[PDB]
Amino acid sequence: QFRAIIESPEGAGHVGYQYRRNTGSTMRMVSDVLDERVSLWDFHCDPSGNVIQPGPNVDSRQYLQAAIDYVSSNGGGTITIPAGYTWYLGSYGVGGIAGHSGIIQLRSNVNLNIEGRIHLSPFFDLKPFQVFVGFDNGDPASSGNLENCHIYGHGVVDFGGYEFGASSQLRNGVAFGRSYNCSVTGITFQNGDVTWAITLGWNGYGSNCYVRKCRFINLVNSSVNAAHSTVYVNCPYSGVESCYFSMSSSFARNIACSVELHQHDTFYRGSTVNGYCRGAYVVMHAAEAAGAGSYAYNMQVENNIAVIYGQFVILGSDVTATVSGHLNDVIVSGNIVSIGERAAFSAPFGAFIDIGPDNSGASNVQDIQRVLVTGNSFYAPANITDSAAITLRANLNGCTFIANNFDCRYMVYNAPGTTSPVVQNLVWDKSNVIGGTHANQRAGQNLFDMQFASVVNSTIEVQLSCEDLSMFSCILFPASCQLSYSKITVDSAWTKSMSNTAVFEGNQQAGANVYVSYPATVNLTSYNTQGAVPFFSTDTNYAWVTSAYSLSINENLDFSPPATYTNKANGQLVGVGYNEIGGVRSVSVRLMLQRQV
Amino acid sequence: QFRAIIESPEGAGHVGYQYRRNTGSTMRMVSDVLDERVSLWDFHCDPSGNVIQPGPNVDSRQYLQAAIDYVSSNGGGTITIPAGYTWYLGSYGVGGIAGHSGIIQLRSNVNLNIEGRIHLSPFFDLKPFQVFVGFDNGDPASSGNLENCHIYGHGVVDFGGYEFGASSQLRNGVAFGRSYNCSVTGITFQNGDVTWAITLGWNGYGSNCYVRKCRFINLVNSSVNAAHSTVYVNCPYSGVESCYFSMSSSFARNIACSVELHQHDTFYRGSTVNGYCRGAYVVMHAAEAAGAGSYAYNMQVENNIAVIYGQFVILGSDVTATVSGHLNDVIVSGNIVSIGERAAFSAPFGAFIDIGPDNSGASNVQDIQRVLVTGNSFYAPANITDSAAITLRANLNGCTFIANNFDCRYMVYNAPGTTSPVVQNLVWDKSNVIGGTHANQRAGQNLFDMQFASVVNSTIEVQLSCEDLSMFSCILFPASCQLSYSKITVDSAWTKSMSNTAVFEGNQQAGANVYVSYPATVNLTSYNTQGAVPFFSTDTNYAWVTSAYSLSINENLDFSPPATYTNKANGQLVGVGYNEIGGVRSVSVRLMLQRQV
Amino acid sequence: QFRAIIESPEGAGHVGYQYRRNTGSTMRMVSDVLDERVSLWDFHCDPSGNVIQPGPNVDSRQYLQAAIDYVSSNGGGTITIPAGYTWYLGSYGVGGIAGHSGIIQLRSNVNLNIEGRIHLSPFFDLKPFQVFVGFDNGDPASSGNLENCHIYGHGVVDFGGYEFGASSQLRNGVAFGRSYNCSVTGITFQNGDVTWAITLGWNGYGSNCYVRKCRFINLVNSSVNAAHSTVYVNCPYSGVESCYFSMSSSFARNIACSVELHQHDTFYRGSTVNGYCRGAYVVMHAAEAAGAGSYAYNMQVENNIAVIYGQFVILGSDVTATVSGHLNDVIVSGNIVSIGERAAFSAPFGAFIDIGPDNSGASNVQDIQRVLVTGNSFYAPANITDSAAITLRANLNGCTFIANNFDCRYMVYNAPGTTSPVVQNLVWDKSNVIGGTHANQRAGQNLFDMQFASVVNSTIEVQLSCEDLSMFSCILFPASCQLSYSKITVDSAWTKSMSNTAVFEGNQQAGANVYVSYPATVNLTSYNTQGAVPFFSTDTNYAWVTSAYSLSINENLDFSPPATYTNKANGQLVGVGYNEIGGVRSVSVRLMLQRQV
Ligand SMILES: CC(=O)N[C@@H]1[C@@H](O[C@H]2O[C@H](CO)[C@H](O[C@H]3O[C@H](CO[C@@H]4O[C@@H](C)[C@H](O)[C@@H](O)[C@H]4O)[C@@H](O)[C@H](O)[C@H]3O)[C@H](O[C@@H]3O[C@H](CO)[C@@H](O)[C@H](O)[C@H]3NC(C)=O)[C@H]2O)[C@H](O)[C@@H](CO[C@H]2O[C@H](CO)[C@@H](O)[C@H](O)[C@H]2O)O[C@H]1O
Ligand SMILES: CC(=O)N[C@@H]1[C@@H](O[C@H]2O[C@H](CO)[C@H](O[C@H]3O[C@H](CO[C@@H]4O[C@@H](C)[C@H](O)[C@@H](O)[C@H]4O)[C@@H](O)[C@H](O)[C@H]3O)[C@H](O[C@@H]3O[C@H](CO)[C@@H](O)[C@H](O)[C@H]3NC(C)=O)[C@H]2O)[C@H](O)[C@@H](CO[C@H]2O[C@H](CO)[C@@H](O)[C@H](O)[C@H]2O)O[C@H]1O
Ligand SMILES: CC(=O)N[C@@H]1[C@@H](O[C@H]2O[C@H](CO)[C@H](O[C@H]3O[C@H](CO[C@@H]4O[C@@H](C)[C@H](O)[C@@H](O)[C@H]4O)[C@@H](O)[C@H](O)[C@H]3O)[C@H](O[C@@H]3O[C@H](CO)[C@@H](O)[C@H](O)[C@H]3NC(C)=O)[C@H]2O)[C@H](O)[C@@H](CO[C@H]2O[C@H](CO)[C@@H](O)[C@H](O)[C@H]2O)O[C@H]1O
Ligand code: NA
Ligand code: NA
Ligand code: NA
Ligand code: NA
Ligand code: NA
Ligand code: NA
Repeated sequence: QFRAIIESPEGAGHVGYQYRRNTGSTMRMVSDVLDERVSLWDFHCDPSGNVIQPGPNVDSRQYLQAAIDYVSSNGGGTITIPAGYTWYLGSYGVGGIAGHSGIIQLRSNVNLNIEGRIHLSPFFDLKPFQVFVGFDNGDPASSGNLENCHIYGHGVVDFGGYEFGASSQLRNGVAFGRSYNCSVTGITFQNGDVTWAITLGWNGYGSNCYVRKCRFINLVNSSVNAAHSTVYVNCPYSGVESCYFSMSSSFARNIACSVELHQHDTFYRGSTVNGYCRGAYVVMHAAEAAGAGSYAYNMQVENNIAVIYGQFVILGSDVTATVSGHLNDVIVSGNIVSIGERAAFSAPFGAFIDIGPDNSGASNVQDIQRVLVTGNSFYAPANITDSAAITLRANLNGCTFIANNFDCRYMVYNAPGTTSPVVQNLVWDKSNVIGGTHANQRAGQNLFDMQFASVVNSTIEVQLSCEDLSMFSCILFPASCQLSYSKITVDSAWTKSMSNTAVFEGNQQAGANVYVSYPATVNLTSYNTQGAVPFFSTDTNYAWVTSAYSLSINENLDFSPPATYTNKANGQLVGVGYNEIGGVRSVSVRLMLQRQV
Repeated sequence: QFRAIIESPEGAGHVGYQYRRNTGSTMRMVSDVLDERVSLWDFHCDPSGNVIQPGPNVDSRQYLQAAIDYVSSNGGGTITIPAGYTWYLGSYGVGGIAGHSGIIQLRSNVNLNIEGRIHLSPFFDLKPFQVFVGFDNGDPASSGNLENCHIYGHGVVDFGGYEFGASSQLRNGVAFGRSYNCSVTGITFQNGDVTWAITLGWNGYGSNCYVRKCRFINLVNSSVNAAHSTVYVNCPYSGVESCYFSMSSSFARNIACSVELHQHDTFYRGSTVNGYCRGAYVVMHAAEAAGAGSYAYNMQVENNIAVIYGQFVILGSDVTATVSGHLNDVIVSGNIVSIGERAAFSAPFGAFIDIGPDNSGASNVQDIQRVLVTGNSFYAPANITDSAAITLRANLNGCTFIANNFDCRYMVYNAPGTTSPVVQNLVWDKSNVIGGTHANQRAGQNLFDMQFASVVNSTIEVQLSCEDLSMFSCILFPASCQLSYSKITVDSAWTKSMSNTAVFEGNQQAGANVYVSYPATVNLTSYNTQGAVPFFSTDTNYAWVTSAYSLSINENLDFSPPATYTNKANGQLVGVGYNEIGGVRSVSVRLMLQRQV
Repeated sequence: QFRAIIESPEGAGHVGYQYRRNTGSTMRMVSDVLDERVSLWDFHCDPSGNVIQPGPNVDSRQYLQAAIDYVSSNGGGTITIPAGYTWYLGSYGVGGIAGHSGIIQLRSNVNLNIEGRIHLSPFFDLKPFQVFVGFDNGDPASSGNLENCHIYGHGVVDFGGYEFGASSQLRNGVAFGRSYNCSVTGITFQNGDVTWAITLGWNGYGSNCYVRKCRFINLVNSSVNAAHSTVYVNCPYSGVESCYFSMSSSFARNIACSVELHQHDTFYRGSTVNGYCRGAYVVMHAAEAAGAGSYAYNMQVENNIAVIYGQFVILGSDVTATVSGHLNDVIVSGNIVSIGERAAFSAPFGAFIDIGPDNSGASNVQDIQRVLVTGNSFYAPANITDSAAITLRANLNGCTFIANNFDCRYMVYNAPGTTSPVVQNLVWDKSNVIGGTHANQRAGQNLFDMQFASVVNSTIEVQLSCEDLSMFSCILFPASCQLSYSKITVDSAWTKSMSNTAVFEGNQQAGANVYVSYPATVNLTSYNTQGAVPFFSTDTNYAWVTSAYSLSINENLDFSPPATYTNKANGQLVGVGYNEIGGVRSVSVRLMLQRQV
């Protein structure tokens, strides 16, 4: 009678226990203590309650769902996915997650400690899927929330290596949904062809979601894959920290991005990226503004390490029929980034910052301002023509660069015959150091190629740190680019032998509120008079010059040209030199031309 | 006979077990394995040992204390506070923690894994409390240490929403006490009116205490609350990382600070703050110097994200009758901070850095030096008159600003008719970018308003990046401010139309060791002579000028004024221009005035 | 019959259990649930299976190894080392780890949760040891890999305080070996005399190894100890974050370094160091290039806090007979570092950055370039003569400094009569702030002491922020140092009273592509003529000057010297001043001398 009870499933509920024989402790039963924890083993059984061994011919989905459902009913807990086993998933889930191609439905307060491996079975080959889904409805707008759900451990989610079946399909690892206080920590996501590994939030709904100390390895493998971003952050007060991202496929170099930050108060820090096209999108989509407003602000990309083939940070905002998105108050700092070894033009255009047009290619919808890019290093190998500190391809309302080291082909670039951005408040401080890797590679090119509709309230302080006499100019403005209320300077160091330093093809440097200085070579002739004697430029293209001074030595004993010059109404420079002996003098001098500076 | 044993509390101690049937493993009893873990359930029982269910009518305090006391007696371990339950605390603790209004006493090597919720019962309404206390004596000076105590998990400490009863009361979540190697990780502290959530150390006693990945939500709710700082770090080699802080109450905007760093080798990094008055105090109180000395050095505030209503970082030090506090070797970097939407003067004065007078208002006790503020961004909306990069309100022995982006009303500010700080070694590098949000808002205001007793060994390199013709001046020194051994420059860009650029109301720019340059408009007249001809200023206020040069074009054909000028004993400027044709000339020219630069 | 089964080691395998009486759960036995976890207690038994209590007279090694071996055989898991006990190790391991003086052999997928203490017994006194070893062969080249091995918890590894027996011995805590996805988290390593606490990887073999939230306390204690580096990172995609390092021994101040980064894509962040000689080596040893190539790139040292006695970051690379090592793409940012209180020359030369010769002292093997040092603060007390922002002691192919605050004796230093580095692409931006702690201490010293074979493509923009008239010069080039294609400037602020500002002992400033400016005092005499009149320098050492301008006021009424000057063939300066009344004039003027700038 007793023996029957003990051998039955209620047996442990009849064996008494008291902690460490402490007479002050609770008099419990063994089952009570065992009930303090829970694992997949407690649900991975047949209809008679006999345990089933996991394996490639067993679909563990229903058992894991039963475990989640049950623990949810008790107000939460943590379910262990045991180490030393691979648990295969081989069918779709049902109900609310079916509209998301869901496999498992996550529930509030139910954490998963993944110590073993979770693997997708070949049922999923060529099919869409989202492995873990926190939505509870096929329509995310009708979904309830997921709260207090954490996935962590030393285990692995393996996507089975299966290619996408069609470019239009979506695949995801964890979609937390309308997610509040959810996180993934320590998990390795590997061996797939997916759209995302993890998505946080839904159109601004959610908060306090984080991805920390995760690894993402080889998650693009085919030409069918339309696009890949490993973590898409779509709720505020959320971010990615201390993660590792690696791709090996050729396709990843063209399509894969590590992180996207799509809502305010989000961050991407302390991570390492290899083999990707792009580092991070930092954007406000008007279409995603429902949950947290139409502004992406307090956006932080800091202290990351990356080898990429396209652009590191892409900035943007856009509009819908009724909502306008805005991006402001962004900081990009402490990152060390290189374009990996590749042929020129063999991947999307290399850039540290890209100001990206919208998804339809429009460059006149953006509202991007108050961005600080500081204390970063960027490098691109000498052969990579398509590399720039900033590719400025859409309207920009402000971006500030201070104290970076940029070693690539271009500093500021946009292509002519493409977009014509309207640029305001572009600040390039003199503390940005321009590297020399691309010296001698710049035939026919302008280091700062200002291919814009207009530039206002901008500062470009060019400072070279080595010679590059191959370049056509340091900075060039086409006649089509209006320039006003701006400061453009070219420091003289390493420029003595340059034919062109700053070029203004529409003579824009003459503007009332343009403040400019740059070196030029000027031919002068003096009057004959002995003593104090004027020297005048032969050319008459200096009506805009407020002062100029000598950057040349005087090889003569019998006279000296002026140290400094002003101009005249007819566009000549004029200054007072000294003829020890009389005579008409003719000299060619290197001058720093200055306007209002 | 056997049946009786099995059903008794020693039953599990009679059921044999060997790990995975391994014949090489220990032959144990089931109780031995169960004894490897411990939970509140093992102590949450009545005097007959029957388990008690937690709930709002059950006071769990004595049971949790019994658990802590017992595990301590075995040299430590980790007690789980089970998920799926709310455990209410409804009485004060006894003994050493009673002097601290303590609820639970923490003990060395006894960790708490909080997975469920800990809630305060209405017994605590209008009363003081400190929930977890690591002191073992009512007098902290007589207390032993708390060592190796970690509180972690996915659970929650909820303060029940109760208001303070009186402003003089104190409330805290965790007071680790004289704490060595203690930490809180992952916990959410919420729904209260408290002084602090967590305090680390006691007057410099302690080491290696940390708060990581915690959330602090809505911890001020009344006008009775005197003051709130969420984490107060009062031992060295300690800090706060990757935390989230949010307040929603109006009162929090006026009284709440996220962190205070009060001892050397402390840090605050990677955190996000919303709804607070202040970011962090970084201070050395002489009254707190007992355990780790009278110097706060190696203080780090980095890579945080904040929306606040008052000051981001407040620096200070002070004295007692017998001890002098010193603050030095501080770094504030990578932070992105905004003043939230508010009316001018509706919260404490907005600032990125504040040099704060002591608790009695004294501005002549401080010893603050070797501070680096670099690579931060600050923004305040255009209407917020009371916003400054630095409010410099007490004596300052040094602070260095490099490569920040400050977009607010003032750069350097102090109020006239208040304190008169003595300032040394204030360095504002030219790489600080001054934003344009407050353009046109500055009528009657000085961008750098130097309301100090004196300034020495300081550098202010003003560089505008857009026009603001509303401001009275870029930088102004009242006659009461001595200025010596300093460099003050105003770059000409965007200044052509400014009536005043740099203003020295006591003519302080004439000092022997003052190095200055700024733009001015000067009226000149020449002699009649044809050829090389002198031009002289009409005014005689330039006896201090070492050189000047033209920032204006010359619209004339028949003559040119000098490109460059020196001065004369009588205070006139003089230079040599050129009269192609003779005649007295009279011109008004924009000049860069230079002294010793 | 039943009673016998129940009391036997298979007893728990006969007591039934079903989770929380859920009829949908697996019908299990108690043993199945207990088998979900494992501890040292399951293996710490005698040959009859009776548990053995740990203690100082019990060697726990064989039992822990048995536990690891068994769990490995089941595909992994986590073994707990129980809290409340000290587990002593008192013998060497056997097999593959014997060649490494190994104690315990780690195995793939077998994690250790150390909650208690692991202590070395006096068997190890005066002997070599490596406590945990992941190699499986005495020859690391013949070793298999260690994968997915994590050591974590609140516990402690204590090295027993034993001194090294001989300098040639090696001691280590954790050698992960050829290690992929291995980590140590939360552990305190203390009380020893060891070579390393943790090593990651082997000669570039390994990946994704990390040390996080560990403490390292008092790990050098004798003069026998040859060298100590607490963590040596010898695989890529690996790093150290949020750790604490402290030493108290005098010997540690001379020999101990906190971290070494020896492979690409490695990092050291967010850590605090006290009592060490050095912060981090960042190097590529040719001898270590087998697993990951001959380039150390993407090296990050960020946001650390340190008090050290020697050098913070040491850069280097070297060669073997057949392999050349290269170091490039490095970032050092956000660190706050001081040289601790010590006598001048009482520890290795104080430096923020050191360019270190190879292990044989060779300075002509290095290939170091594309290094960015930005946003750091460094301080050394006034008495410490041997303190420098950079000690540049070996060939350097590039290093860029932007926006740092350096407060120490020297900015750039190398000793004369030692190495003669060949320097390229050294960039010192004007945004580096030079502190004043060492003002008045610099008799006979050059702030930038350019003791090199040659300097090319370099920039030194000196900006003082206070006076130091004690120094011999701001920057000095000996005649032995070639200088070409470089920019050297000394801002005039705080220099008026300096006898020497920039010194070129070989007249190197005359080079065709040298761009220089600095202040000097010049004696001039004029001709007698009334009106516009030339002034000429008495000395003829200005043939290299392209322009000069006045930094002095003119105390005269009757004349003015020129505001600006050029030169003549004979090396005189010449400019045009103005004699209101005639007469030969003689003046001594402070000028800014400019060449090509
Ligand atoms: C892969 C990726 O992240 N690409 C981004 C791109 O994102 C957009 O394209 C995606 C393509 O996969 C997504 O669109 C697909 O998915 C949508 C969402 O799926 C439905 O809803 C979810 C919740 C549900 O589980 C599913 O079952 C579906 O029912 C589909 O509606 C759409 O048809 C698909 O093509 C992505 O959608 C977002 O996905 C996230 C994460 O899952 C969700 O949280 C959002 O709700 C959802 N958003 C919307 C509006 O539906 C698309 O947003 C980015 O747009 C670009 C950004 O870069 C570009 O724009 C900026 C700003 O103007 C410019 O600066 C750049 O220059 C320009 O290139 O980047 C890609 O990398
Ligand atoms: C809320 C807060 O942190 N405010 C700080 C302010 O701190 C001071 O005021 C506090 C008000 O709550 C504290 O004072 C109260 O508490 C003291 C401590 O309580 C006793 O001791 C503890 C251990 C015990 O558990 C309790 O039961 C009590 O017996 C009381 O003695 C005092 O009477 C109360 O008003 C705070 O005290 C410190 O608290 C910490 C954390 O608990 C303890 O570790 C310290 O031991 C204790 N220190 C002392 C000396 O007792 C007070 O320090 C700060 O002073 C200011 C700093 O800013 C100001 O000064 C700087 C530097 O000069 C300037 O730059 C600024 O401009 C100026 O404003 O900031 C507030 O935010
Ligand atoms: C203590 C320390 O880290 N010092 C470094 C120094 O490192 C070199 O010296 C070490 C002295 O302890 C090591 O050498 C010893 O150990 C070697 C390895 O041991 C064997 O192999 C291991 C795997 C096995 O378990 C053991 O049982 C042994 O069989 C011995 O071969 C050698 O004889 C010992 O002296 C260190 O070796 C490396 O150790 C790591 C970690 O264990 C291993 O992963 C590597 O395989 C091993 N490397 C090699 C090549 O064997 C030595 O590398 C550094 O060299 C210097 C760097 O600074 C100097 O050089 C740079 C670059 O040129 C310059 O810029 C500097 O100016 C110059 O000073 O720093 C010391 O702090
Ligand atoms: Na869908
Ligand atoms: Na245009
Ligand atoms: Na008290
Ligand atoms: Na005064
Ligand atoms: Na060996
Ligand atoms: Na030489």
